[PDB]
Amino acid sequence: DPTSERWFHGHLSGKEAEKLLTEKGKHGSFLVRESQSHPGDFVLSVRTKSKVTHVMIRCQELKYDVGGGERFDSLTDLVEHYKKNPMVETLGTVLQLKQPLNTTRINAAEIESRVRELSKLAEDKVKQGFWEEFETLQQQECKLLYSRKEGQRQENKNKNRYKNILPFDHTRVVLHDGDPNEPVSDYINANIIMPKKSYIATQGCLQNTVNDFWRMVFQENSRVIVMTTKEVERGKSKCVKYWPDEYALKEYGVMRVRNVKESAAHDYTLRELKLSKVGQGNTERTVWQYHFRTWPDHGVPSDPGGVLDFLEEVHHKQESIMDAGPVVVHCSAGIGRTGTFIVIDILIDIIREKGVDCDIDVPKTIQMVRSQRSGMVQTEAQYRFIYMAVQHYIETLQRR
Repeated sequence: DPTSERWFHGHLSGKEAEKLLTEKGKHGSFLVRESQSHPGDFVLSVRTKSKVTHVMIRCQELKYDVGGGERFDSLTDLVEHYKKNPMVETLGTVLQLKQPLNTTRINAAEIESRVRELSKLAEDKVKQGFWEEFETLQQQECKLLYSRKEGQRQENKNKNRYKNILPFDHTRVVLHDGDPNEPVSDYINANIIMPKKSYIATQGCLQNTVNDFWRMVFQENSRVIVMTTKEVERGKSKCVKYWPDEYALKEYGVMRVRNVKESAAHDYTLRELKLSKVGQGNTERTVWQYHFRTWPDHGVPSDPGGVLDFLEEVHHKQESIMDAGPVVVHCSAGIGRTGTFIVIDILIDIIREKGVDCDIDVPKTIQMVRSQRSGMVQTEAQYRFIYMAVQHYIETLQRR
């Protein structure tokens, strides 16, 4: 632990660093690494005909220098030196050290250190570190423009709650058996999310898509639904009730749904729904609806403790059913709260398998999720909550 700054990536291979600079960085981006060839020493990787240069740094008696010149007492002073006194590469390219490439990989057991550092003001020091990580993603969202022609069709205009929140065509959920009396019948504002596990992120049902929604649940073999919104939030409707009252039977087109039993918790309510198709016998599936009804709209839940307990119940219910389809998650647009909960669940699965000493990367996981649905995780508050969720989960595993 020579420095605390995030431009120190620790153990990172030279070959691997050439990718992070070429993809997540611009001209003049730099980063320091642990030397793979010479233990104890370090490497300074700078991007610049986009090239990556590897400047090797020596560590003699805790003194740093690049082969020759004045020797520094700390590695952070060395970086500041060659930022105002640039070096010249052998290919005539001057190494302009403009912006650092802050790291995003963190050892799960060492997450508290990253949260405590992201809370410091990041350099002129107008916002915290969480803000800079969150804008690094919103900036890299431009290199993420896939086609969305199916969502923009005239036939599907009334099937989308928001005109500019549409599903990608290469991950869209395509409905097969539909109604020939419809210009288009295979479209629902939803996407399949894959890191074993897969999720379905969809919008809150409109009045004219309740029937389509259940045609997706039945088609996809889904047995668990996670609703993360109330029916109404401050006068505005965020999701029409697509399930029937308890002990009631409602028919949604070719589909049949019965609310057998409900279980109430302070943060959520569990509804046991039996889903069948009209006229077809022994097609009845039990769909579990977990309705989280204490999540504010653009805010975050009160404590990560209630969300993680809720989160674990979804996990156990999924594995208790044999060969259950993807888990259907939806808020109102299926973007902010939906992504936050999916992003958390993906990370917890990484921890369930590898343990507390694994490498987590929340931006890399969010960006990997955003390539499958537009702009998952909406606000910065939700972004900080993901860390606060993992940290609270790591702490519980460390006790006992």
